[PDB]
Amino acid sequence: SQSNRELVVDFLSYKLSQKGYSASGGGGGMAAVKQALREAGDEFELRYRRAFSDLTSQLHITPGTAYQSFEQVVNELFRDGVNWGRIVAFFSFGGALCVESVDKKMQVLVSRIAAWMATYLNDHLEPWIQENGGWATFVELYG
Ligand SMILES: Cc1c(-c2ccc(N3CCc4cccc(C(=O)Nc5nc6ccccc6s5)c4C3)nc2C(=O)O)cnn1C[C@]12C[C@H]3C[C@H](C[C@H](C3)C1)C2
Repeated sequence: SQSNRELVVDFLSYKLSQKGYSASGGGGGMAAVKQALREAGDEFELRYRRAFSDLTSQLHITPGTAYQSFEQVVNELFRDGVNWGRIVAFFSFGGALCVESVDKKMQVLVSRIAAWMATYLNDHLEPWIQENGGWATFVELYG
């Protein structure tokens, strides 16, 4: 869905701006979802992320990295199944991959990482989200 691609572009633009990097991307039908995801991502990074293994140590993205290597690492998040906190961890992980790409003078990979996140989200997350209340459920549960 296009709305899911808008969530990815919004979250990544927000994370890049937090670190002082230029980005292209808060309105539309997904406005409340974008805001809740942005807040949940900040909350996850501040008090929850440190409790888990750093997934950026298992994935070193270069121009030769295939999407399947990204999927393999992301699959570690959803081992004991899918939940809203693991989805927030997924967005937070992609943001950190984009930040590292810009840090290592590989800004060209930012648009590829956004496409990979949208592919994983639509193929392996569009279905669980649909059957577990949709993004509307994430918004009233978080808010
Ligand atoms: C806190 C959490 C959860 C929750 C979240 C992740 C998770 N796990 C699953 C097993 C696993 C294995 C290996 C690595 C990781 C990982 O995340 N590594 C990462 N590295 C990096 C490096 C850079 C950037 C980002 C990241 S993420 C994880 C994460 N498991 C749970 C779980 O308990 O099932 C559910 N709920 N919540 C709480 C909460 C609280 C508040 C904020 C936010 C959203 C919502 C409202 C739920 C988290």
